[PDB]
Amino acid sequence: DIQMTQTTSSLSASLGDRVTISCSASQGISNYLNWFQQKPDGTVKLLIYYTSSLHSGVPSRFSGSGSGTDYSLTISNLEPEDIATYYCQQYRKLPYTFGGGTKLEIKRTVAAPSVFIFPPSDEQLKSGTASVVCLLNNFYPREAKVQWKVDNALQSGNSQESVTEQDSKDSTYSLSSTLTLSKADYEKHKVYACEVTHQGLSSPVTKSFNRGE
Amino acid sequence: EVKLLESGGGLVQPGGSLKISCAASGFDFSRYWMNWVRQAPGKGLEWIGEINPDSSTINYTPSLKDKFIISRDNAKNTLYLQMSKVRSEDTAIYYCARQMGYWGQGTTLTVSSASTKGPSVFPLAPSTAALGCLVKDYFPEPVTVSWNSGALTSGVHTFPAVLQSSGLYSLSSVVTVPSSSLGTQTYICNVNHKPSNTKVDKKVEP
Repeated sequence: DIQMTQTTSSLSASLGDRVTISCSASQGISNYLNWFQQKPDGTVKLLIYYTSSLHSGVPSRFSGSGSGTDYSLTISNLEPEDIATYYCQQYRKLPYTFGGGTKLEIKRTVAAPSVFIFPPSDEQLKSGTASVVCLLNNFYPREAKVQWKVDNALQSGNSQESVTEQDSKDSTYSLSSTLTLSKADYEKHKVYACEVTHQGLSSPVTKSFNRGE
Repeated sequence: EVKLLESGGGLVQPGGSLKISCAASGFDFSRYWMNWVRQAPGKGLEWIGEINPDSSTINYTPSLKDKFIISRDNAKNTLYLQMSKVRSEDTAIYYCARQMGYWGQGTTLTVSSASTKGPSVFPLAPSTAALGCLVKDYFPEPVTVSWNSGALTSGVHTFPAVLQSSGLYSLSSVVTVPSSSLGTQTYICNVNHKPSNTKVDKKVEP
């Protein structure tokens, strides 16, 4: 199977910039390379086929180039409608294979998260489960790390998180992490903390509470 | 205008079967090779297969060649995909394409054992302040959340759901508000889970 690699999975840009997205094939594909755009609502469009032919309906600010193994899509001047994810695809040999995708986002200044911790409600605890929530509000860039600790034990495998799409007004992200324990485990411990690492914080920020206080 | 309209997606138990369709219009369907592509939640595009105009060549991605059957009916301007022995890994949005130039909007397959269930809504109480609602243990997607029946929109973030290991989803919605408003202003999250016909209004306070 030909392996297509888009080694940047996330690419920051400003409106009006020239942007270039790179793809490379694990072996020669003889110019049988498509570029696709997938918008935030999930709609997929062909942009460029056969390396550099512009698909009908696509503006000429998109262009493609390359050969053998190495290929690029260039957007000459980024518009807001161009913030999307781009995938390459080779159709030289079956099975046709796609790159992993490059998602564009808008560059802004580094902004540290506001962090908040939320104990489980007494209502939830009646049902036998405790969810502890950590909120990281309005930060940039997207990369952030949350570590949960219960009485100084690092928790691993018993949390899930999710992240908002880049905000249209302030170009930030927010993230919500939930730690799930049985009520019986929750009541055996005292100190619940979430420790947040982010480029905007000179050292990690811990928010914590003591159960039943 | 070339148009490709998919249908037939839904919930299916593991080991079940489903046939999805793609109705073409605005071009001569009998003249084109057609493709199927899929995309798992939060993942990339994956090619499934192609069929030529007279169905004498049908090519599959080798990992799916026993699971899936592509066909077409030129007189009906429809392309089909038959899925069998579906598993969790088949959960995805399925797109048809005329060559790779024109794409359908997608139809979604969710492969799961879980039954339809409305959410429990729990407070994320405040103590700038943040507060919220935890919307826990529902199936299937989607749920919607508003604040104050839609009068409160600024500072709200409603997060994507996470699929828990139970097979049920959980999401949070949060809002940042002035600390001074907390004694005086009412905050209610309005949750609507259309697939179970469940509506909940949860008042959140300190």
